[PDB]
Amino acid sequence: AQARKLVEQLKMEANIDRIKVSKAAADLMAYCEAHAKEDPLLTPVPASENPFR
Amino acid sequence: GCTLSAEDKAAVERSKMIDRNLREDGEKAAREVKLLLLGGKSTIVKQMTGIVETHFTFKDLHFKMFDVGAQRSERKKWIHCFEGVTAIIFCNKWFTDTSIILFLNTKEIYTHFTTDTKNVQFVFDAVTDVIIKNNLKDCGLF
Amino acid sequence: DIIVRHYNYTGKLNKLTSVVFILICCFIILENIFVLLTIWKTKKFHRPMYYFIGNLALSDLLAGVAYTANLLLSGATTYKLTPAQWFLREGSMFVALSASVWSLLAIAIERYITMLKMKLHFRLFLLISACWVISLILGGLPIMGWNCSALSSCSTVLPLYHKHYILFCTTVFTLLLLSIVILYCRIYSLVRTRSRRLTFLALLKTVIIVLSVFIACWAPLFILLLLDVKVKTCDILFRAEYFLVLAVLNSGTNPIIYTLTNKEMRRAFIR
Amino acid sequence: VQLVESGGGLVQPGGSRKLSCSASGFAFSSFGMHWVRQAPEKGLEWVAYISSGSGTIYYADTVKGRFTISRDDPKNTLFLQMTSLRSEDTAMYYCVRSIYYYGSSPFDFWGQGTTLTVSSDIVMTQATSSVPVTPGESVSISCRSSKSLLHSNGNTYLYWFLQRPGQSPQLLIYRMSNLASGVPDRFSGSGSGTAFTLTISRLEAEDVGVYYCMQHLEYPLTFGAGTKLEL
Amino acid sequence: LDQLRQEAEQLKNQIRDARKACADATLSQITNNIDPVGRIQMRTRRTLRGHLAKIYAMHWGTDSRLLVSASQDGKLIIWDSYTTNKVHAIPLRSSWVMTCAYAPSGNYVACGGLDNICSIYNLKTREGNVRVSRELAGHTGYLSCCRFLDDNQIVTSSGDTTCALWDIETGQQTTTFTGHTGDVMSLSLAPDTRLFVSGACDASAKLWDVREGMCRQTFTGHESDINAICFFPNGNAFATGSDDATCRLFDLRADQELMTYSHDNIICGITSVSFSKSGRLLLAGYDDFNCNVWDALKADRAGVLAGHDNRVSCLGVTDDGMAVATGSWDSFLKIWN
Ligand SMILES: CCCCCCCCCCCCC/C=C/[C@@H](O)[C@@H](N)COP(=O)(O)O
Repeated sequence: AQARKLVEQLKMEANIDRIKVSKAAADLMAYCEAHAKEDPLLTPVPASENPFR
Repeated sequence: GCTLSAEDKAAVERSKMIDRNLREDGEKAAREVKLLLLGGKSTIVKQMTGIVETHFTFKDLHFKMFDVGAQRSERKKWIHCFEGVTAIIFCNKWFTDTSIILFLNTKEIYTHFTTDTKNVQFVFDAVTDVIIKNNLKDCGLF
Repeated sequence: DIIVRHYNYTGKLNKLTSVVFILICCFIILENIFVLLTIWKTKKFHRPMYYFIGNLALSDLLAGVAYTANLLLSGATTYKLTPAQWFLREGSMFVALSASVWSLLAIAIERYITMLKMKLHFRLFLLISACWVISLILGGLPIMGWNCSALSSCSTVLPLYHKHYILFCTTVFTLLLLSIVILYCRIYSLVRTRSRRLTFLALLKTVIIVLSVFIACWAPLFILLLLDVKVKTCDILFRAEYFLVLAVLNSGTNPIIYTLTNKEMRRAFIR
Repeated sequence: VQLVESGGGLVQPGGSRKLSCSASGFAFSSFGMHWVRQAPEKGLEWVAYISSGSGTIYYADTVKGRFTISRDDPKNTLFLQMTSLRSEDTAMYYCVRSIYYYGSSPFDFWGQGTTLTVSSDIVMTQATSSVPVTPGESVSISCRSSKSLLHSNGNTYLYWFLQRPGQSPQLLIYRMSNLASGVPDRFSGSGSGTAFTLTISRLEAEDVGVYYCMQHLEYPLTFGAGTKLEL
Repeated sequence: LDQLRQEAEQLKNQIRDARKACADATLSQITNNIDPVGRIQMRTRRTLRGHLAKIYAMHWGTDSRLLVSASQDGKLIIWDSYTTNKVHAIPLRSSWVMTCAYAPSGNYVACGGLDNICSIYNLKTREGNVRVSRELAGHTGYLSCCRFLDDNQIVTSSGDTTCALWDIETGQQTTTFTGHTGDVMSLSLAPDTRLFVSGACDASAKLWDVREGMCRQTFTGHESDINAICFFPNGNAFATGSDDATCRLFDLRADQELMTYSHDNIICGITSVSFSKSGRLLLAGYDDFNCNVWDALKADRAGVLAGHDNRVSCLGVTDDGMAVATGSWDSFLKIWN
């Protein structure tokens, strides 16, 4: 029965250690800012080292 | 390129040969025209799992006909990939401008009636027509 | 020194209309820059044909600006300075007119090739540069050895100039006219046959118009120049003020006859 | 993959002769070819080059004009023409397969060669002539470059080959850093500009012969004296 | 089944109540404290020419120097972007191709489309020329997307409304995935190659695991087809491009979607999306002929890759993230730095 499968899926989804939205938000922002020093299309580089000029 | 090294010349020559082959391939490609058969298609399929791609000729012009005679549902990537067709033979966001030739017994629609070699001749005429206007749209002459 | 003596030999030696003609030229410039800006800002109009249209607009703009400069240069000092300015004016007019005519015929060539029944499913820069270079060369010929020790062969409309290169240029202009008319009638024949035989057009209601405005804008000068070819005998040959302007007024209709026939150009021009 | 040479023999002084090569087992069209020479008692010496497409042909400074090279793709065949043979032409002659796109391995398949008997440039210097070795012992060889073969992009066109007794040379290292296919791991070697060193780890067996270092940075392609090992 | 439906509604209410206790705001509501990128200017650095039809997909090699792309002229091209050199050219089995993949080792490329077969080609062979290595058959509807897992496993999805995990040497399906009422359009390979996200023409997407053959979650909220999907290389997000004139970003642990990107001039759908190597420049193609370089943390600013005169099908960035390629219906690959 599709209803039984839906019940099982929703029970499995409920039985998950849900986090606060701010947790994943700060995680994403910290990942972005931690590697923010290396983004090539936002951090300038001398044009000699540029293989596409 | 006098600044290059010995092997860059060989790489450049290889890339240029690839370019030559691509150009010839596309030149021979760009002539063949396209007919989407849907369904007088009974004599059409014989006079000119999945869907059937077929290749034929007529009057020194090379035709490709695609048969989707089992597609009676809504098209998700059939109709998006079918933008590139020059005639839809019959027996949305995409086909509001495609000429629909129609057999019996903007979106211009013809009607023809048919030993019966006309089955082919008819559509051949439409081919020329469905091209000519397009080229006029290029030259501002219409 | 030849200026005064030849002008007396012809009797030509002895400004609101100039202002009006300057305004006309400025109007022509405004229309042509309107067309050029319109075909600059549409990302769908970067096929070679619109580049040909831009070439025509630029040629007509050059002709208009050069003739405006000629109008501003009017004065007594036209018989008080070195013939260099006279030759410059002459050559500028010849190069501008020839460039415009050859651009028109090049556009006709493009249209006739693209839809000919062999391309019915490179030459760009070749043709534009060929037209420009041929026009510039023809414009520079007189100061290379073709000019009047030939007081008999000196002309009337331009008194310090010879009398066969005029026949040459009239011949080439007539040739180009016939070429254009043949190309367009042949396109009409092709479309008419190939779209009528199949029993499923309103073409010529524009084609002849492109010819029409051309003829009325080109004949009146092309007649008077022929009337040039009897010292100080034909008095009408000294009133060109209202004649040559018609020729440069030919630049005033190309921003209409070549754009205002298709819906896309209309939409782009309006907004 | 097979290349078979032919057209070798003995010739009286004065005249001309021919060499040929037949290929089988690969797409012959996407490869350029080299002809290479070897003296009866000495090292190697490059002869000539023909390019994939036929638009480029290179000869050597020592016999230019006397030779020529050609290829025939319809039949997958390679040809060499030589004229006015002098005493300094008696040698073994090999054909080599080569390919150049971004990342390919050139000089990676050698033929079997044929005999021919007759009755400015960068300098590569091989360190020595012979070195005594014992099984299981680490080995090292070095050669020196009279110029900085390294380039502004990172390439360095020096090659390392090996010749076992009675056989053909076998590519070991291309562009002085990269191992070839079908070669054990125990070979290695590195260097810096103008000084390069091949290293062999745990000499086991079938590594007796002569080792060679070549450059490719510009034509002509020059060889060194060679370095043999005994065991 | 009244009791089952009632308990399902109770579980839904429990999920909503748990959602309300943690959901307060979004990224584009708190990340405003970061310095906006402002006006960014990009320019063509090369222009890769040679395709002679509509280009439908491109894909980078892992070295960040080689590129594979496919066009509807039935052709598959591998490029050197540094020197504009063409390295390889593969003529395909038929024209109606839709997807591309590259092998992260560099030895293989796999393509597919309407003919219900996924083809696999070997690059580095001893014969010195490419040949077809495998043809996976068994699907009935058209093939949408394909991404190598390694030299020995692949994953595809098709018009069958199903997905399939395949072993190349055996030639037979080793896992199958069912549960879609509409056609599936694309799917995205995770960085670690252990989870997949697949969107379908039912205004929904689903999360799949290869080793389990059973989905964990389904994502809904759009209004129309889903033509574009990709990841955020941290492995905790994925961005959807729909035909309702909107792009969204979906989170996995939040039980919702993260961001919404839309504008009024977009009266059309999203042809493609893609991410920046660091996570600060989202890229989107449209039917309005632009390529909007959206920002991610601010949902308001933008740049443009102006220079295309037709529809932008596909766009992707390298692994070192120093260049960007776009392929379009104008038939030109454009390299941008
Ligand atoms: C280079 C070949 C030219 C052939 C082209 C044919 C049409 C162009 C002819 C020029 C018509 C303008 C006439 C006036 C020119 C000015 O220098 C006036 N100031 C002359 O004054 P005046 O003393 O004359 O009243």
